[PDB]
Amino acid sequence: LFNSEEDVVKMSPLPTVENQFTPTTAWSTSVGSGIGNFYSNLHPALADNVVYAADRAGLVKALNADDGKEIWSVSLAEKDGWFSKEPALLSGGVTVSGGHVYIGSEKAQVYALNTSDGTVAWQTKVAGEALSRPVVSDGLVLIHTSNGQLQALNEADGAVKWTVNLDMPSLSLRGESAPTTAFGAAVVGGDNGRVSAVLMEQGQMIWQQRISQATGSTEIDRLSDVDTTPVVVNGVVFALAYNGNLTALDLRSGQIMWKRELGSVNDFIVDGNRIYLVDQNDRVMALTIDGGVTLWTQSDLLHRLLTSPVLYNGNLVVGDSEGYLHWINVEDGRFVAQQKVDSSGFQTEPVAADGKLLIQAKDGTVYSITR
Amino acid sequence: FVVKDIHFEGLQRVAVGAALLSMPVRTGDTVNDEDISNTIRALFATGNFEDVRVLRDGDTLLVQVKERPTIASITFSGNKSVKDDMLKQNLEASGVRVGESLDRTTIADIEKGLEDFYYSVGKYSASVKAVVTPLPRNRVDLKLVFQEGVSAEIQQINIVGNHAFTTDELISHFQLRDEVPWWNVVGDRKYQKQKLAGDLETLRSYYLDRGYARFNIDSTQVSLTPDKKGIYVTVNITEGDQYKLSGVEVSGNLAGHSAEIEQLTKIEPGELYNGTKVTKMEDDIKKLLGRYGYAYPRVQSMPEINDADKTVKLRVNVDAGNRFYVRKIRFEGNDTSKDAVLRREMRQMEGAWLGSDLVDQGKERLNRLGFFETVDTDTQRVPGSPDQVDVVYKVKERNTGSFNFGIGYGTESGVSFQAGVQQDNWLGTGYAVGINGTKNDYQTYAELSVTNPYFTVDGVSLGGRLFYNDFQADDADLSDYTNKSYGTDVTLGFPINEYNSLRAGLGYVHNSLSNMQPQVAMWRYLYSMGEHPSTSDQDNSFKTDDFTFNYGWTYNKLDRGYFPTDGSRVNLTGKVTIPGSDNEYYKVTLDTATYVPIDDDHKWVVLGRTRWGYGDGLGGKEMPFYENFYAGGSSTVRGFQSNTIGPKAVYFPHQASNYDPDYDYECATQDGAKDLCKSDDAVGGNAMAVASLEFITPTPFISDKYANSVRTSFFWDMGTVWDTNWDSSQYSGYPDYSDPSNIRMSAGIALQWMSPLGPLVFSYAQPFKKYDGDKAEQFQFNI
Amino acid sequence: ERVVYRPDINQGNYLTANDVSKIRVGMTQQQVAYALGTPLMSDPFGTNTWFYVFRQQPGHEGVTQQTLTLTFNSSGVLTNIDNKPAL
Amino acid sequence: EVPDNPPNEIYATAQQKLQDGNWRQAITQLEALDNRYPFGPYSQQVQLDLIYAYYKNADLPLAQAAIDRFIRLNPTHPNIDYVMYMRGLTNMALDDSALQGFFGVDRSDRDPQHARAAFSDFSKLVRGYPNSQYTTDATKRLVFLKDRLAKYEYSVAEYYTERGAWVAVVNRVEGMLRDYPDTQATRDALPLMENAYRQMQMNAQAEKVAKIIAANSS
Amino acid sequence: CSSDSRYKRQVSGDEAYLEAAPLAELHAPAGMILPVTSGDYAIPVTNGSGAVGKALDIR
Repeated sequence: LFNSEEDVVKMSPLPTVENQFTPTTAWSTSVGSGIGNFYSNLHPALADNVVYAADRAGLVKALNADDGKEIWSVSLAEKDGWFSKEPALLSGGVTVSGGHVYIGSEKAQVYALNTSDGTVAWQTKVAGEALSRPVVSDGLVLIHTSNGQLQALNEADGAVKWTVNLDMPSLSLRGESAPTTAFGAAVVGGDNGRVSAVLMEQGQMIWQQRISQATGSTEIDRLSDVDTTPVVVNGVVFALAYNGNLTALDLRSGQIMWKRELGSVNDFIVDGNRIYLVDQNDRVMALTIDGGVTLWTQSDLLHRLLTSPVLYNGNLVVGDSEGYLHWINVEDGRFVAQQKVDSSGFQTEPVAADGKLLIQAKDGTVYSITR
Repeated sequence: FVVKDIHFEGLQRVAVGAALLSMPVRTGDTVNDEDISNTIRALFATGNFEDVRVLRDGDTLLVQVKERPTIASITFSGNKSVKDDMLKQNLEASGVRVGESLDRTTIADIEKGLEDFYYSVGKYSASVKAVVTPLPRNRVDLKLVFQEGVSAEIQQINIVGNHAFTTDELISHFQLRDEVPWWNVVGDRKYQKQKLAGDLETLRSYYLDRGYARFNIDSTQVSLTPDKKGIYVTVNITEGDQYKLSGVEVSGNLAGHSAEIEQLTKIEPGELYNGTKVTKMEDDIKKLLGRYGYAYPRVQSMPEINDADKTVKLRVNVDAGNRFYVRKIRFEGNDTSKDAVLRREMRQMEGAWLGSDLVDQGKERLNRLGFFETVDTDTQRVPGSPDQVDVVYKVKERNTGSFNFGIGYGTESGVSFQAGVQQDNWLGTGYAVGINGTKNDYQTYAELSVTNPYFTVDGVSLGGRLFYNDFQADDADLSDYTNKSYGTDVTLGFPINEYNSLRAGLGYVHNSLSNMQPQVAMWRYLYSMGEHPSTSDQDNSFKTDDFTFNYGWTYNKLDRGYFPTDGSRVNLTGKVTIPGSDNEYYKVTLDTATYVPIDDDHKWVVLGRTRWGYGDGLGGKEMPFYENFYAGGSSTVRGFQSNTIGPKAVYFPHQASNYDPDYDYECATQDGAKDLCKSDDAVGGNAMAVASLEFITPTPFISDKYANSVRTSFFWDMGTVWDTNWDSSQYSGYPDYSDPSNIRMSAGIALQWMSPLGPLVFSYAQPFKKYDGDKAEQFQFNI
Repeated sequence: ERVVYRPDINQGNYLTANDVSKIRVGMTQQQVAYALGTPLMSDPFGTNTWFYVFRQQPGHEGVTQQTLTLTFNSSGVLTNIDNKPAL
Repeated sequence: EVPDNPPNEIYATAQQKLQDGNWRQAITQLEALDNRYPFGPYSQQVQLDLIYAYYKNADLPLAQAAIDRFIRLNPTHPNIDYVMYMRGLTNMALDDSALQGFFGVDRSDRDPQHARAAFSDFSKLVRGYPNSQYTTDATKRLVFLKDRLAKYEYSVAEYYTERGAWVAVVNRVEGMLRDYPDTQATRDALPLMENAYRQMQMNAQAEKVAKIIAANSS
Repeated sequence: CSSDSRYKRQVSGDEAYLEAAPLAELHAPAGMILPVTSGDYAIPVTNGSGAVGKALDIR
């Protein structure tokens, strides 16, 4: 009756409820209303066992990494603005370097919250929201914004060093194109489907390489915004194009060592010589680092809306946006454990930190997992 | 090799020689193996040959062909509210149709072309698979699966770089108000990128008036929320600063109207810059030069935006045309009525300079015409002179035919029915025909009504109305109030102005009665008739041949013939008696129609419908009780039965009606209800004061195929009918209505429905304040 | 009759006093037509007699009219500026 | 109604239901003829029959659409004189066809929109085929149709005689004389222009029209 | 169903249009020459051999 008025799409949720190393929680201390409905790059971080965690509703915590008790707590709910109120609303992840919790916001601010209390020891604006977590190095806070601007904010006191537009997406798309520092150069992807290494110390282009397609005249992913953010383990830049299309290319020239222009790759990590990667089927697959040679793949994960495959307690850990943490065999794609600790779907990656597995979903904010 | 015969294996649109001609090696031309491959591609260049296998029998060519042509059908599956012909049109954008070359390569071109269309639908979770289904001898059905999952939705517009206002007040001044703070309440939201395109200038025109000539929207970043649903947008703007209009320095060809053009651009220097006012003031000059004949006036304002004091300086560059642009005019869409009917509905004449609104008032007169569906023109400049424009008034005429019905359940009972039909100037004759009538046992009613509204050149509305009510109110015989009423009504209208038109007519009211109702207000007027008919009996007859003189006048400044939205109308109509009448009286009335738009989109316009009436004798008589006024039912106070609001007569203590139905049709009669019963139905007041307060209301959930003349229309209905001729000792222990303090009240909505049988109105109204002898019909059925 | 309230009818195609002074007997059709355009009536019958003839109905008694004929010759050169008011 | 048979069986049932007069069914053969099987040897005659059967189903602009189809299919054809007739023969019935005539309501003061277009085609007949079987009746159309096109714009020329727009009388009356100075309506619009100048104190120009009445009304 | 469809071969029911209306001509007097037929109004007069009425076969 009332059921007959709606319309649906499809996913295949939780194959293999597994507890072979039976997961539990390390603690659960939920921050608030976290990662939200925006395109969000806010994710939990775990530092000093003083769990500097934040939501998008202002509230930034320092929980304690045994029970999640507040070592400090603040709120970035600023009391004024052109929405008449300004919460945290973080377009960047939690970057804790020094006495600064650097977080980039959709209030266009990249704060740096003092890790003893959480008070903003500096904040400096970026061009609108960020496509990027704050990347803090060389005296800079590397933000690649939604406007494509590789920005450099002074990580000690707050001062814009160089705001350099490199790769704005084709239709102002979203997705992570975070500026990674490699070989002294800020290496940026771009949801134009490209990737580029750029001399970070002024924003000077080392090279720009179009890899493959983005949205606009070749209509691709809005089911999962593909991180073109390159994981540059060594001078082969390993990255994705915005259509998921994986690439391995030179860091000083962008010359392609190999590339999967077949990539439906959502998340991707270089696990040794086996690039472990979440595809659009939400399967984990171990391609090589010198090819797309599948060292192993996964069928136990299938249409899951996964996070990135991380490692914790000897298993390949990946949560999903159905809120089910999973512990994959680090080899051929079998679960060892699976955990629903979520009150939500885990939009953010399992932060395998401090000997725990820290998480924060959109409303399933900070739990932490041991097995 | 040289071919002696080309083997043609199936072509089906390209002919045998036409294939052979597309072969660069024809029969008799020498075969080369490069010509064979040239035969492949150039028969692939037929655009109809799916596969071409050019072989040869040594030299004798064997061209084995597969065929693209006629796609005999195209099937759609999953073709939801986004219509399959639009799904065919992106397939037609893929070059595909029925009866066509089917290259089987454009399958995904249909699909991804529709999936990109599905992106621009408002969805993104929407796919499509095209399926080839072969039909006889080359032909194909194109089946089409459409996998449409879900649609995208605009969630929140994050307008960054906003340094003058807040984003939310802009969103309030785009569309919004609050939602239950113990205050006002608002609605819902969805995605379309053109609403994004519209509000950004609603953003800018919110800046353009408050100052802000260097307001600029810097950039825009739609959030690709990874769901294909969440449309947040990060918009970069910059207010620049507030700006002032600090002076008008209008220049150019001001056509000798320079003070006037300056008067339209009389501004306050230093007043916060209103660019929206500035372009208006340009249009002020354009209609000024337009009404001065210059049909094509250049007016070019230029704010020299002086950022040094945060002001602007209005240069204006004006350049008018010439005066006598209306050389001649044309008339089209007058295939059903003549030109001179539509030609006389104008205020712009040829041989004149342009009065810019004389075209429009005549088009408003054509909007006030009512024999139309559209009012348009083609004001085309005939090239060759700056005094040369043809105004080709092309309009669409009337949709005719209208019906009304009542039922007496005939042929399952006594043959009893109520008829009535309206022809709405059938075929544009200039003859509006509406004819009704009914034959029951109670009545056999006849009526005629038609007019040529323009039968002579001065707007002679040649209207002769007829009537023959063979009305008896038969219970079994002529016992309860026979009235055989018969005669005519010839009436004429004449325009005293372009919006003012008079009326006058005459009535012949020949009535034939018997055994009238044994009651006061019946006999009381008949006591004023000089009769003293029997109180206690229905044995009393009446023959009146009333010779009456009718009159009236109308005002008409109110928009449309069948869906108006603004203006006012007054409609006087009354009557009086003359010598030769069998009764001396008057009866005066008036109708009004004034439209006040609260919404300036005119989806919400005040529509006040109220009715007045008064009538008495001309000395020594009364106005009849059958001409006394009533209300209730379909009236301006609905939610009632018919004739509820009004004075309530009293049956005298009555016997047989010359035949009394035994304990039926009670009139204080011999069988039941005796000894001074009160007539509970509204027998009529000789004065009237009733009202209905209606509103235009749009239908935001209805397919607007027909809503151009569909008006949902709420009301609060109230009023009285009362007799200034009412007794109060005859009605001592009975309803007295000598005063208009009988203010009834109802409220509800009218549902006007445009059928091909005209507008069909329906009502529900709950009367929450009533007076004596009112009856309530909430389920109100009208036509 | 004795009517007091009526619709009222104008009819332009006039020439202003500026328009008469722009032109002269001896001026061509075109030098007239550069400042005045064409009239909305000429003489097809006979020569180029350019009629800028104003009319207007201001009420029951009296009538408003400026009948002005610009008679150009076969060469289109102006030969008459015939200013003629109502009646 | 539309068959998917072989076309000559469809053409057999076509020329049946034309001579049967089943134009609900005859067209659906002839449409299944040329649309499904656009290689009919009779597809000129089908499209000849289509202009016919559309007009024989009173599908006047579809006869005109099949005309433009036959203009596109056979611009080399001996029955474009047919087309040039059936063009205007549509545009006769395209222009004024109401049931209002039996009761005495005019339709020539109504617009000659396609009666202009019928005059075009019945001239395009007697231009493009001035010899044909269709060219005589089209000549019988035109001299009659000029008089039908007389009475519309005569009622326009009388309208500015009603309006008092006396310049617009002459612009319509000579506008009639620029259109048809051979109809009786033009002889009788000629006093209105003769009136028009006379009301505009151009009595001399009016009495010029009186000598124009002395010649053109003769 | 009372909705039907049938019509056979003829020119239209205005057989008055087989008769080509007597046009009362207008010869301009000298010095008062008026323009002539323009626009659609052009009749290449050929009632030279051709069918009117039912005899005009349409097919």
